[PDB]
Amino acid sequence: TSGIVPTLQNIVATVTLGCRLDLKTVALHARNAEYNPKRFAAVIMRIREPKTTALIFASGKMVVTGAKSEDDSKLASRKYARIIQKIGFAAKFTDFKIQNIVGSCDVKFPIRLEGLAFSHGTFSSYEPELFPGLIYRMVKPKIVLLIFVSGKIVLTGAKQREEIYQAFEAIYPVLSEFRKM
Amino acid sequence: KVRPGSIAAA
Amino acid sequence: RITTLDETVGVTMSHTGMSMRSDNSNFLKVGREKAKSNIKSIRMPKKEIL
Amino acid sequence: KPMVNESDGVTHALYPQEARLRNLTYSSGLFVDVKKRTYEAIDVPGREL
Amino acid sequence: RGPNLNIVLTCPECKVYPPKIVERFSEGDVVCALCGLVLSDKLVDRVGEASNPLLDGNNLSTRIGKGETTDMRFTKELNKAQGKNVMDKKDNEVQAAFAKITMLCDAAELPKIVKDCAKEAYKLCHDEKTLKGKSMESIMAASILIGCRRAEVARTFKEIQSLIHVKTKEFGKTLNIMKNILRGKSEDGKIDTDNMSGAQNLTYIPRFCSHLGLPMQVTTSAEYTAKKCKEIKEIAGKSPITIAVVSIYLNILLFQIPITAAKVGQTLQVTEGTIKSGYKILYEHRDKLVDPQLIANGVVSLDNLPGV
Ligand SMILES: [Zn+2]
Repeated sequence: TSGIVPTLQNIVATVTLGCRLDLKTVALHARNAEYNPKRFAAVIMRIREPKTTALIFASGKMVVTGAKSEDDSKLASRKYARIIQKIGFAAKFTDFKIQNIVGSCDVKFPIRLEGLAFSHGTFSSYEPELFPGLIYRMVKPKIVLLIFVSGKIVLTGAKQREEIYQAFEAIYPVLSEFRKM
Repeated sequence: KVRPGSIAAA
Repeated sequence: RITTLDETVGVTMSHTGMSMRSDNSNFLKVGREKAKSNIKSIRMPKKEIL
Repeated sequence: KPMVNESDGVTHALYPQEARLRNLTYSSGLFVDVKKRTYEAIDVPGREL
Repeated sequence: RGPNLNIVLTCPECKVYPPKIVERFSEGDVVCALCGLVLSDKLVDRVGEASNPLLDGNNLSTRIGKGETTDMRFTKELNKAQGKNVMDKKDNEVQAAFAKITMLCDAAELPKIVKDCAKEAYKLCHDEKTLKGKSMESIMAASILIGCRRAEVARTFKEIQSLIHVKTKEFGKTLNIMKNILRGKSEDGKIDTDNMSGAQNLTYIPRFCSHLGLPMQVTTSAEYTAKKCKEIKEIAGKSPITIAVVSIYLNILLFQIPITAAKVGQTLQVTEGTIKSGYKILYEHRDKLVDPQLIANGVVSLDNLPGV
C-alpha cells in the first residue's frame, strides 16, 4: 500500500569463537586495533571492504556492526575470523546471530506528533523538551519507531528483515491518518 | 593449547 | 531606612523558586570537586603484584 | 511592594480589595544580599592556622 | 464473597419498589412520600481526627509530646522505644518521601494541589519492580513534574532541575516509567487528559512574560502567536520552550518594548543565537503571526518588526 520499502541502515551481529584471546598480542599484531583498558575491556578493530567495526573480547566473543546486509555481515564476520586465524589464535566460525536491525524511510509528508500522542497514548511517548521525535513502541512485532515532524521514520529492534517491513506496513495507516493540513 | 608454532607462539 | 525595590514584582521574583536560569555559583561544590576525579586499573597478573 | 503569585507562576501587584475578595494574604517579599566566602589554609601539625 | 449486611428502606403499606423516600432532616425522620408513613426515626446527623485515605491509606498513629507537667527522661525514652518498631518502619519511608516532596514543593512556591498530586503519584508508583534501580531524586522530580502537569500548572524540565539535582537521562527514564505505571493502574484498577501532552507550550508563555515584566496585552498577543506558530512545519519541530520564547520575542519587538534578545535569553535561559534564528524563520510568516483585531485597531502594524 505504501509503495516504499524502508532501507536497512545498520546491522548488529554477535559471534563466538570458543577460545581465549590475548588482547595485547592482537593489538600489537593487528593493522587496525585500539586496546585501551582504561577506556574499554576489548579490542576495537575495523575493516574497509565491508566498512564494518568489530569489538573483540578476551573471552572469544565478537560483536560486528556497520553491515548493510545480512550476507554482507556474514562476509565481514568471516573475514574477521580469518584475520584472527591468520594472527594465529584458534578461531572457528560458530553461532552468528543478528541481534538488532535498524532501518530508515520517509513518508513524504508532515505528521502531527501531538495528534498521534493523544490518539495512541498506550504506545507513544512524546516529550519534545528532550528529543524532537515521538517514540512509538509497537507491540507486535516488538519494535521501536522514531517519528519526526519532517516525515522521517526510523525503525529499530527487529531481528529479521521481515519484522521491520511488517512494522512499517502496520504503522503506515495511522501515520497517514495524522497528516498536517 | 591454542597457537601452533605461530607468531602468537613467539 | 530599609530599601524598597521599585521594579516590577514579576521581574524581582524571576530569580525565585523554580526558575529557568541555572545557578552559576561554585560555592560548596564538594560533590563536583570529588566526583570529577576518577581513575581505574586493570588486572595485572598475580605473579607480579604478589 | 505587596505582590501575589498565582498557581501558574505569574506574579503581580496585589491590592487590599483583591486580597479581601480572593482570600489572599496582603504581604510583600523580603530579599537579602548574601555573600558566600571560602578560605583555606595549610594545616601544618602543631601550629595555628 | 461475604454477608449482605445491607438495610433497604421500603414502605410495607405502599409496596412500591423502588420507593419514594423523603429525608426530613429538620424533623429527624425518613418518610414515605406517597402515604406519609414514617420508616425510620431518630436519625443521626474535638473527639476524633481526620485522615486522607489516598495518600496515607489506613495507618493510625499517635505522637508523644510534653504536657502541663512532664519529665524529659520519659519523653526521650518513650520516643526512643517508639522509633524501634519493625511494622511501622515500612511506611516511614513513604512518610519521609512525602516530607521531602513537601519541602521541595514549598521551596518551589507551588500550590497545595501540585504537592498533593505529586505525593499521590509517588505513592501509586512506589513499591514496584520497575522502579528499583532509580535514584529517589529522580523519582521525586518525575512525580513533581507529573503533579504539575496534572494541576494545569505544568513546569519545565530545566525549571524542576533547578531545584532537584538530577540529570536529564535519569529524569526522562523515570518519568516514562512513572507514566507507564500510571497508565497500567488506570486500566487495571481517570489519570490523563489533553494536559498530559508533552509540548503544551501555551501554558509556559504567561510565566515567561511575567518574568520579563511584559503587560497582559503583550502576553495575550504572544499566546496567539505561539498558537498559530504550530502551522509552520519549519518551526513545529522545535522545542516548545524555543517556540514560546521566539513568539514572546516577536511580540516584544512588535510592541517596541526596550528589552533586547541578550536579556530575554539570559532571563529565560535560552541562547540568543537560537532566539534570533527562530525569529528569522517566523519573519517569513509574520503576517499569520499577528492578531487581526490588533492590527485592525492599530495598536501596532506589521511595520514595527525589523527583519534581517
Ligand atoms: Zn408508603
